[PDB]
Amino acid sequence: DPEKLKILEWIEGKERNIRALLSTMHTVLWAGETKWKPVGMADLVTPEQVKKVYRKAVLVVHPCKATGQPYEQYAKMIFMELNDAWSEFENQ
Amino acid sequence: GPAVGIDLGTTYSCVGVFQHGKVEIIANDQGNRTTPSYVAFTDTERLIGDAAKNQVAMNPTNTVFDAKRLIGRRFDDAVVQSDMKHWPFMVVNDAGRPKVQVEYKGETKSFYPEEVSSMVLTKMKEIAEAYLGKTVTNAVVTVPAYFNDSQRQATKDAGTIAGLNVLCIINEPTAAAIAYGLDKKVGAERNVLIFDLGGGTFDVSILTIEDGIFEVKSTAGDTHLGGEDFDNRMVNHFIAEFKRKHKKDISENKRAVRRLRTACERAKRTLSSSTQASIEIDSLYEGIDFYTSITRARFEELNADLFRGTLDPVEKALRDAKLDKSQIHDIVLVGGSTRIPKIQKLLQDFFNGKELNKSINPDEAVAYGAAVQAAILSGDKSENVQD
Ligand SMILES: Nc1ncnc2c1ncn2[C@@H]1O[C@H](COP(=O)(O)OP(=O)(O)O)[C@@H](O)[C@H]1O
Ligand SMILES: [Mg+2]
Ligand code: NA
Ligand code: NA
Repeated sequence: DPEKLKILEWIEGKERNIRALLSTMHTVLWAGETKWKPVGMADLVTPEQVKKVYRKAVLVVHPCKATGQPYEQYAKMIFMELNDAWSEFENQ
Repeated sequence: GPAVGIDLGTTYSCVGVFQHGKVEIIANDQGNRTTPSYVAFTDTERLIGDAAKNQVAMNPTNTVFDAKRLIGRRFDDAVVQSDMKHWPFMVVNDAGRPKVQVEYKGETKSFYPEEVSSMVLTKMKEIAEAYLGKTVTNAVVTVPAYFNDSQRQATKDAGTIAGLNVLCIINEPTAAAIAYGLDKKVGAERNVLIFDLGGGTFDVSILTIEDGIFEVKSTAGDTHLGGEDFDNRMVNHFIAEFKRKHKKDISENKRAVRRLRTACERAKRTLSSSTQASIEIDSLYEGIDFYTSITRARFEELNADLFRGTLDPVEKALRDAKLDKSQIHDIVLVGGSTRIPKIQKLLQDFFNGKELNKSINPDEAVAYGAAVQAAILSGDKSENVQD
């Protein structure tokens, strides 16, 4: 489906760069998502900034909240990529 | 440090952890992989789990169980008013909310249902911490599929009071499906039936799973049918036996009846793997030692109606889900009582010889799935997809 394809292409294109993912997550969220505000790279410079924004993001796409919602599959895909990107970021 | 999965059960609770690529169901310090959902208050201490259940006969009015029947309910609820008659402990009304009232350290004390359940969760937390050698904060906790928002929020609150961060409240039948990796399948949707016969309740749930997304299609069962009822059928049998042998009636001695029930539950468990079981009780009533035997055949007979009756909620669930029995892809056994061979035979015959999913200890399956889910939600189970 087009929403799934959109997320797959986002995931491939950003190369598990956590800042690239967070700075563009607004482009892959479902219609009806109203909590997330687009974050610019200026707010993603320091490790402290990245952690704060990552934590906000996982709350939006959390699978527990998403359970039973039309967008559930897509939240799960985004959540798992963010987690992988965060773990890679921590390894640096 | 890992997140844990906790099955907070009506009669027993169970904790697992996914670590090093495998789920461990964690044994308590008495060697038991499940722990009674019992809290006892005494002159000197608060006891939880095995130690609490073990002294019930000596301290019945200050030993609390069945908190899950009160959780998230109003005092004036029909369910609460009905259930209160069966309990030896006091339940009182506090501004519309039910509280258990007990004697503790020579003092009258009362606790909300979520406070009692927090004590059970605290014990399960400690069980996991002993095993892990580190503190446990994050958990997935399970509830019945039919629980409403009030009951779910009260269960979460129990977690918070136990010093846990509850990652998610998920459904018991869904947890069992997750344990078996049923949500990892792809392609056409699949219908799964969960047959869950526990210590106090019987739940039948039909789930449809497609691409790891669950839908609870129907639920059926009996909130007042479980292992305790099978114990009771044995108890009455042996009360008759004792009266005939000794010209004494133990029925009105509450301690003797409880001591006998404990012995019956143990024999029942033995009868799931052996065809006979022996009972030995020192000084059961007025100085008389009670020794006897019972066969698997006799146990099955004593419970014949209750066992075959489990098939009716199965039929009801199937029609509510609008499915034929030939349309069910997987059948999962959950709950300690599904270890009973006669139960397993009855269900398999119903499904015309189809194989049952029982490789995971049925009393551990819910905790097992919760543990998997807790790892996923913590970022500690990457790859494959999301189960
Ligand atoms: N091997 C066994 N054979 C028969 N009954 C058992 C066996 N093991 C446990 N049980 C029964 O299972 C019931 C507890 O079920 P369980 O699923 O562990 O808890 P809960 O119903 O609280 O979730 C008790 O009645 C117990 O006696
Ligand atoms: Mg159970
Ligand atoms: Na249980
Ligand atoms: Na049950």
